Amino acid sequence: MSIFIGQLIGFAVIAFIIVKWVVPPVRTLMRNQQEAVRAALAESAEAAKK
Amino acid sequence: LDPNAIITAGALIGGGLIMGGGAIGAGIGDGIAGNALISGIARQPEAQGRLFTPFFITVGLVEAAYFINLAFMALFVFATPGL
Amino acid sequence: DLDPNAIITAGALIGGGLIMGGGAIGAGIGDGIAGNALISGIARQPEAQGRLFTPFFITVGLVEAAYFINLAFMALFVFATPGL
Amino acid sequence: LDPNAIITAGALIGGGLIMGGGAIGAGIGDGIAGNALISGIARQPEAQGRLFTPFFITVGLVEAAYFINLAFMALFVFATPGL
Amino acid sequence: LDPNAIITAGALIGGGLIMGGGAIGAGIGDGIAGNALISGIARQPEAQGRLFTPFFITVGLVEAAYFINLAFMALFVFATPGL
Amino acid sequence: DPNAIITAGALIGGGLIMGGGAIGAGIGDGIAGNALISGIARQPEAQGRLFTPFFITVGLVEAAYFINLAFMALFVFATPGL
Amino acid sequence: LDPNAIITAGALIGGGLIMGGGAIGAGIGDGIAGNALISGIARQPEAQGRLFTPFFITVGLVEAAYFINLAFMALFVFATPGL
Amino acid sequence: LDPNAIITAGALIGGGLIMGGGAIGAGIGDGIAGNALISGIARQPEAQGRLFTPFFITVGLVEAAYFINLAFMALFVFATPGL
Amino acid sequence: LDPNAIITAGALIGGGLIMGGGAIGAGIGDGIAGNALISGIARQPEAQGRLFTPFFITVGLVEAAYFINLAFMALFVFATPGL
Amino acid sequence: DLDPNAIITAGALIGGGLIMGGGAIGAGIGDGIAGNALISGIARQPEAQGRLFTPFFITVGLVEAAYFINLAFMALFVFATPGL
Amino acid sequence: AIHVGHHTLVFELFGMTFNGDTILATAVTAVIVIALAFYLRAKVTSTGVPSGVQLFWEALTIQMRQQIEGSIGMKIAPFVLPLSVTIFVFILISNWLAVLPLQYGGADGAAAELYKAPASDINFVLALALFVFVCYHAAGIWRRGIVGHPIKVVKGHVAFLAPINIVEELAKPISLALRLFGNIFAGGILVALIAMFPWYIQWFPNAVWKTFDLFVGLIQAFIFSLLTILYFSQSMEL
Amino acid sequence: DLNVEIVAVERELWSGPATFVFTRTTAGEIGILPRHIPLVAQLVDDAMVRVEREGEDDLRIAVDGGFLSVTEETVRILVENAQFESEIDADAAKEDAASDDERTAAWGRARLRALGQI
Amino acid sequence: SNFLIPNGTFFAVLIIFLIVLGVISKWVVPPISKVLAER
Repeated sequence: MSIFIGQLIGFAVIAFIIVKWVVPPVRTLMRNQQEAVRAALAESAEAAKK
Repeated sequence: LDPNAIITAGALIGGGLIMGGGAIGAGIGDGIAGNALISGIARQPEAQGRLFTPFFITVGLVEAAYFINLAFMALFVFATPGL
Repeated sequence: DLDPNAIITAGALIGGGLIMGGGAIGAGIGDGIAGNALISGIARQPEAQGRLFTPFFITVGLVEAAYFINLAFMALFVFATPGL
Repeated sequence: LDPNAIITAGALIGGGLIMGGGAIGAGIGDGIAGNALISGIARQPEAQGRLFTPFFITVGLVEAAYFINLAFMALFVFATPGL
Repeated sequence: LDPNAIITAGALIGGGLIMGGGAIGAGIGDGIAGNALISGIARQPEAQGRLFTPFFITVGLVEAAYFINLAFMALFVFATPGL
Repeated sequence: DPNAIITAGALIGGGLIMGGGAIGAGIGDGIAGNALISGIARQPEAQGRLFTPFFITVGLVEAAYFINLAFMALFVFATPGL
Repeated sequence: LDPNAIITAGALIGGGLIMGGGAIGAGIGDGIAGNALISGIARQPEAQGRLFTPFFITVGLVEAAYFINLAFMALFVFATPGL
Repeated sequence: LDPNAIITAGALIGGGLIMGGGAIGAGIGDGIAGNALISGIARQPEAQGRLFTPFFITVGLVEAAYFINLAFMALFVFATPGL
Repeated sequence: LDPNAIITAGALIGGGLIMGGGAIGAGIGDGIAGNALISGIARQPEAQGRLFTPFFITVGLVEAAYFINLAFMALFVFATPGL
Repeated sequence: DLDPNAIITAGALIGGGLIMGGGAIGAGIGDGIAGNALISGIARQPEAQGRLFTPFFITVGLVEAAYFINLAFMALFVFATPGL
Repeated sequence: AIHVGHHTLVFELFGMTFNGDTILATAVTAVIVIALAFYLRAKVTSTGVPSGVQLFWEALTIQMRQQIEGSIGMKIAPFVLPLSVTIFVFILISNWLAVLPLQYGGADGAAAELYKAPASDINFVLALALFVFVCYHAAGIWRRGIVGHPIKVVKGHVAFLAPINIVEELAKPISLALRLFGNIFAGGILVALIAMFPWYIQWFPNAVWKTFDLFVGLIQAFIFSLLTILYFSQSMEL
Repeated sequence: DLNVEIVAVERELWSGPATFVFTRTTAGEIGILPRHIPLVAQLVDDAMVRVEREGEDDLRIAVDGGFLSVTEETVRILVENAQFESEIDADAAKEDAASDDERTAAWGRARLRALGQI
Repeated sequence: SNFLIPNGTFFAVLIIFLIVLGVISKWVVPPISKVLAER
């Protein structure tokens, strides 16, 4: 279990690192893609109106 | 004279050779691919994203050779054929 | 008075280690060099990557062929040593 | 003859092969990456910030290979399989 | 310590060296000739048709250098001289 | 004597280890110097700025070389499992 | 112990080294010369006539050494001094 | 069997490895540093004065490694530890 | 065991390694020189007349080391020191 | 069983073999690289040949230096094997 | 005490043996994939803003279609897109789950993992590689008939290098399999090896190695998918 | 065969077929053949251009400020000034050579190289 | 040990993979391709 405790600590450390570093940029890319598709839909609507 | 010792030493030497070859190949391939990536970045800063995907393919091939080594060394040392 | 077959097995093991270590060195170096060429070409000609993948792998397969041939003879030596 | 001595000598030589290969691979790869970085800096002094990241990626891969070889040498020396 | 075992082990180590060297040479030569071919075709997309010829000549040369090894290694293992 | 065999094996291993380390260090230093020479040839004033990447490269190579040296010292001076 | 046994084992290892070195030399030289030939042909298609000849000179200069190694392996494996 | 003979043989093999590695590194690092300096001088006829310094630094590091290897080989061969 | 047998086997292995290294170096140097000559000729086909001379100088430099190794190997195999 | 002289002599011969194997490989590589530099130099600037030999010979001499130095240690091994 | 191999939960059925743990891991990955697929289908919003699952799946699809087109026409063999896209996800999770902390002490003085990556077993990679091999060879047979395919592959690019061509074919599957095995197998060893150190110092190396392994797995899966697409294309031409 | 066109700012100078085009660039000497890959290069200050045709003797031109452009179909040298060999003056070229003015010395050296005196 | 020896898992695992493909060939890839083409 000592190895188990150490491995849990390592998992927690890597989870902390990833949530701190990589989660923000990937969430930003996800939001950018969502906004891009929504903007494309709005452009289609306004072009049909035009 | 304990043939077990002879076979164990032979397996250890073989695995040492496995790691020697794998480390040499991996190091050289990583260096070469990284040099190409850095040169491409310097010459065309616009191509950051484009130049990444071929680089990872190259890294895949070189590390593939190196980790095939790893696997066969693990086979030799831990489950030595012909014991 | 030690077992001769033990000596034969140790020799085969060291031999196969050399086999596939040399194979891996060759494969790694060749793949890295081809990769450097691919990176340089793609940087020079952006769109070219699509048509440059096939020449890239024309050489990657050629390089890996020697590696896997050496791998097969390594298995030959280890799994069933010639005249064990 | 003591089997332990033969096994230990084989393990020592295998670990020595491991360190050999690791040293060659790491040195050459790091040198090539640094050569690319120097070329970029000389051709583009202001591109240093952009060029550092690929440098660190290549260094990470190369040093990962080297320290993997280091770990297996530690295994071979301190805990020789089938000792 | 049967001698024939020692001769067989020596022949096996010789095959190890022969094929390690042949594989190194084949890999390096193929990779270098490739690099050249990829660069040339990248410069001239339509030139690949004519650039294949020298590339395949060099590939055949290096592969023949490797196959000569292959054959002599077979001689060492299949029919060991001075057995 | 088994201990003599162990010592001989350790010495051979250390010799190989430092041979590889010397190969790596020398070639890495040579390549870094090649790049530095090219850069300084391109622009003499670049000598000052090029030192930091060149120093980084040579230091990161000599670090591996000196770690290799320390491991060889471990093997030769303290033969494990003697 | 049969002295001829050790003689033959050493001769086989020596010939293996011969083939190793010869194959590395041949393959590497062929690869480098082929890369040069590819670059030249890509740059100047009409220069192939004057480019094949120097390529032939250098590949001959490399082969000569490789075949010399093969010939000396013939000695090592068929006429070993002190047998 | 005399332990001193085996220890001395191992030390001599180790010294052979030391010298081989040192010669490889020194020779080829110096060769590439040369190539760089000669290329620069060819490009810049009078740059030799401002180019010798970095080249001397590079060859100095390389030869420092080489002579470190020389000293260590002398230490092992003449002052074989654990004799 | 016969002292002459072991000594001669060691001499054969050493000479084989001598030829291996010499062949490696000579072949790769010849390939590099041929690559330089090929690039020069492709750049300016009429320059071969003046290019041959420096190329032959380089070939002399490399082949000299090759044949020196030939001589020392011949010393080993036939005139074994301390036999 | 084995006489000390035979074992030490075999070790010395193998060691010297390694000495000159490494020396030959290094000398060949350095000579090839310097020759490539010189070949390109004359291929580009024939007029620079006179100023070009100087650094060329300076570097080639350094390349040889180690290989020729290996002669002393090789002789000390094969002929003057320490602790024979 | 590494105990390489020694698959747990092994059971013999139909007079032949199976590795239970690898099947368990493969089934877990498959059910995760099925859950994601059902979530996509239920929450597929073409007109509305795509969700995280939809964005992930569509990014995968668009990227892979791009590589397929760069290799060969999508219309020529559309089945390649679904056939091998799974391979990307199937492998990905199989490696990603290795990050989860399932390594404990087995009471034997060693380290044992409740979950072992299916690619860490030779059987998984063998099955995937052989399936891909038969798939693209059958695609080539369809494209250029059964008789033409062997003649085409043997002829290759140059006739006088025929043997290598055959090896290349035989190199295609094995190359795919072994690397994958290694790319994961080393991890299985490394973590176990890392367990040799005391926990209060073994934590950090385990964390760093698992961080590296996340990449290793992702990049390896991408390489496997791209190699599958390429091998489909090369066997599918003329 | 490739169509050379030595063109200058004031006017175009020469145009026509040729088999070989030798010159000296900042990178170094270059010899262009009919199917040379696309290229752009700057000639050295005292560069000389030797165009070798078929059915006629090779033509040497001294160029000030030349820039070479090689294309799959045609080759053009953008020369600030260009003089043919036939009209070069030996005494004037020698006097202009080694002048304190770098431009004049370079022009004289180019004239001499076009002639052959170098 | 020789873990590299093929086992029964080879067949069994294959089956699971197959069904996954079947799921992705009908309920994921075709609908998502339709969505992408529609966009």
